[PDB]
Amino acid sequence: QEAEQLKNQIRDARKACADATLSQITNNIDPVGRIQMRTRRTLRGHLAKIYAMHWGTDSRLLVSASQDGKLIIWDSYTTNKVHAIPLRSSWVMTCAYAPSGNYVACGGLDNICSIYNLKTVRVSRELAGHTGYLSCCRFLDDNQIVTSSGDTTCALWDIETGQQTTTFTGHTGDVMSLSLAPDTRLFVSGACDASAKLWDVREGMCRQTFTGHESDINAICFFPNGNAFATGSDDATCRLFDLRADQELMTYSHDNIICGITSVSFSKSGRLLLAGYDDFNCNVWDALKADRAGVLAGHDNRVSCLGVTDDGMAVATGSWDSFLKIWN
Amino acid sequence: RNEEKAQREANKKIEKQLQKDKQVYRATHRLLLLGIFETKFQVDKVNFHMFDVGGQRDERRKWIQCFNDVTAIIFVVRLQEALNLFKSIWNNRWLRTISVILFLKYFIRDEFLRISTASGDGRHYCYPHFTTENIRRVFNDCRDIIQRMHLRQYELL
Amino acid sequence: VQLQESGGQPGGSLRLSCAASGFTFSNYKMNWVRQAPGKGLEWVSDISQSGASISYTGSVKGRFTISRDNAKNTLYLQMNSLKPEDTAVYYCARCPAPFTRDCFDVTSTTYAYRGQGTQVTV
Amino acid sequence: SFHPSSFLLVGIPGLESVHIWISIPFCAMYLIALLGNSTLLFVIKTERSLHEPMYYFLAMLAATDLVLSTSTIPKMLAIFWFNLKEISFDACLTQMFFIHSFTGMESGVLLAMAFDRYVAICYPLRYTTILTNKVIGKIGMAVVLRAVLLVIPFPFLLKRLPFCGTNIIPHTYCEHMGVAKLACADIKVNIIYGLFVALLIVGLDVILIALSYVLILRAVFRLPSQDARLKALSTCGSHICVILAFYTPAFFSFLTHRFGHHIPPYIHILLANLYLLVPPMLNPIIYGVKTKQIRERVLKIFF
Amino acid sequence: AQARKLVEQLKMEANIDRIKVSKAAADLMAYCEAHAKEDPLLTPVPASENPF
Ligand SMILES: CCCCCCCC(=O)O
Repeated sequence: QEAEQLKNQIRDARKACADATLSQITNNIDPVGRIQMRTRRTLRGHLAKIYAMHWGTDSRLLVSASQDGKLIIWDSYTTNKVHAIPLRSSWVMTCAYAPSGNYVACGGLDNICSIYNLKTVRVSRELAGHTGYLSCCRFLDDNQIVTSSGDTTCALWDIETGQQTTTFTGHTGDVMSLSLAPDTRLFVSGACDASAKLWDVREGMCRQTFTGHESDINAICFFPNGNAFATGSDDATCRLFDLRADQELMTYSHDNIICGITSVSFSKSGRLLLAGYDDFNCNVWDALKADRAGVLAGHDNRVSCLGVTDDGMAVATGSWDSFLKIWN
Repeated sequence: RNEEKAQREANKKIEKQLQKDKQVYRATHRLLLLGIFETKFQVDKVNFHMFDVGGQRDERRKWIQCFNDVTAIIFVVRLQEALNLFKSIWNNRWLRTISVILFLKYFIRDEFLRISTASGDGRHYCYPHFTTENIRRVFNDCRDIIQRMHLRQYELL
Repeated sequence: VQLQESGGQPGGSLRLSCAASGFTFSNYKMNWVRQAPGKGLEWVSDISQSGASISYTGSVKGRFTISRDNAKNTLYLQMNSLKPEDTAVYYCARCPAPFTRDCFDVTSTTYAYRGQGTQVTV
Repeated sequence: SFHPSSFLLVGIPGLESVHIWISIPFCAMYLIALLGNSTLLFVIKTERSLHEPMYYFLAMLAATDLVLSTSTIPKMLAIFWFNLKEISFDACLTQMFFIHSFTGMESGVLLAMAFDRYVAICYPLRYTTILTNKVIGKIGMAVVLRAVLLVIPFPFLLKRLPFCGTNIIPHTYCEHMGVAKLACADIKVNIIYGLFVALLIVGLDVILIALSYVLILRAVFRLPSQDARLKALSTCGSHICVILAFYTPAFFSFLTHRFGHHIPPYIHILLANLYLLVPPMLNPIIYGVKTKQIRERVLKIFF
Repeated sequence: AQARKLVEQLKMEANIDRIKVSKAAADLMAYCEAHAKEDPLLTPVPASENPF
């Protein structure tokens, strides 16, 4: 009764605040063109399918994680390897790079987050306390980290004490990914209940909830200015949302796309949006006007992870055939 | 000049170590007990690995795709729920070509084999058992599965 | 995603309807599940995207009929000669992913794509 | 010991008026063999999903066929087209040495493929720990070393016989006994040594190949399923047909050059040129095109 | 307990003082326009200066 009335009121307010679309205002901008990109590097050292990857702050080093139980640190300029770290548990599905560059993190089906130190490689900490498998983890600092788990919760930890500083709760499905804002004051989350949520790190409470998809949400990322975000789902669509307007603006889909979306990322200026799919290749979308402008197709299995440099000079894609490809 | 020499020397040792783990990875067979803990054992100079998942929720549609390269699935048997889960696993996209070792009389076996032989196009089978005998049974079914895979590879089946 | 269920002496007849909003009804596989008092959730009946393939549990095979209407995005369950052993709360579940032949977690507790249920006592 | 400057190859004896009509199919089959093996080697190398021991053995077989076919057909074509018959003394010895050595190498490669298939089918759970990279390297080294060490005495044996008189050899290419039969001395040592080498290599390989095929088909027929009873026959029949088409004319020539003189010569020369041309053309079709994972990867590149 | 929490959350989210969408789209458009001169994936950099 009360919940239905509140939902109806929120819907009416949402309809009232909307007067124009993103397509009508961007009907005069010049189109991007045909984006043609080719493979510049090929990194091949893993034995099983790759699950996650993260770039580095200097845009030259990156870390990769695979289901065979290994963490590999690369040098994309010379293709030479740097560090190879074996893991205690073979089922790892996330990895992260510290902004300073002297820490890495990983986690998976063991419901534990492990942090390793590179400037000694020996393990530094083993945070436990979740009830389900970890899906994502992002560093904020040398002593702060945010994680999301399969028990429908997110967490903010303190590495020095090894304890859980804050717990974010309210989702009704497995939380799949998280994305941290440039201001580091808030972040966003998506789960399997077909909804996304905005969390404030300082206070620790949910501020806004967005509901536009029809199935589970797989990937999420922030826009460069921090005033919007995009998310991909299992219904073969992508959607862009807004914070000051609090509603969806644009959707990206095609009539011949059936598979779901696994990864999502943005370009330097926000003009391009990269989406990895389950049909072995990934697409490029124009953010201002929803229109496909390029295809990266070199992998024999499904693309699982996607990243773009901090300088915007190259993109890196991992896959289930155990290869990492750099495109530019 | 010296930095590049050091970098190449560092990469060479990594490659030499990595080439050692591939032989260990291809010589072991993985299993999955579906009634995370890991148990490794050896039978007739053959390495075997088994994992059990019981620390997760009863929503398997997301963490079950991590086990798409396993050799076989050990299903321990309410009958209708087991049949429905068997049908759900049998028709998945990533776990499509996966054999199931049942551990349960002839009526139930026939009902399971009815859904087992409905589809598959001769890519996976079902091995029902009525229960140090279990390990031997699993060993025999694994040998049969790998032999059939090799037969398909060499164009003899 | 919203699913609303409505409707509901031994040997009688009854009919339940369920209306769906928020998603494309045509390309999803739908099903009826039941929860009896003293037991857990159970699977009752299934129906495909176009109604070509229909599946029933052995307990109610023959007595009950499940149908679907894509023009009005609603589905129906018709039960005849109901027995007192059929008193339970009926839910309408929806398969999580489109264009798929697998439906994993419809009988799980804390499922997200399931309605509120209607009580039937016979 | 008086070796002549060079020799003369006449080609097909008694069919010199139709030397151009006979050459019409030879060009086409050599052209097909020159393309299939190169395509197969390129596909095997460039892909990374085709890196298994079976494909390594197939690659060695393709290279062996490519080398075998290229040392005989161009000279035959020159004889048939431009009547270029003159050949030096040392080019004869090198040609004969290469032909025999690579015949032995092809036999060894076939034996290794049979062993690989036997271990794969009859020992499935131990296949990965038995055949590793070191074993493959050792097998290849053994094949090459055995062939080279067994065939190498032949030029020394042929360099000590005095050659007094004619130099015409009625063949298309230089053989061991075809050249040796023009010598002015007794050639008992050549007889015995060549017969011993051929028996030690070819028969020993053929027996093992037959045993492996019998064991494999016996194991296939014991399966409860009966859909493998027909495909196994349909593939093993083609394999055995190609194997026989390679092996039988070799024995025919090796035995006719020293025990049969009543057989007319033109058919002997025609049959001596079949085992050197047909398997190089028919091998990739039955091994590469017919197989599941190479045809679909070839059609994936061109389309 | 669950219903009360849901009602409280819905009440909290019903007052955020949102703004128009046409004003919130021009901001992103201007952001893209102002930074479009330094995006390498839009304007290809000279090959000499390209690290890869
Ligand atoms: C495996 C074949 C080795 C060469 C055979 C020699 C025949 C001959 O001496 O006439």
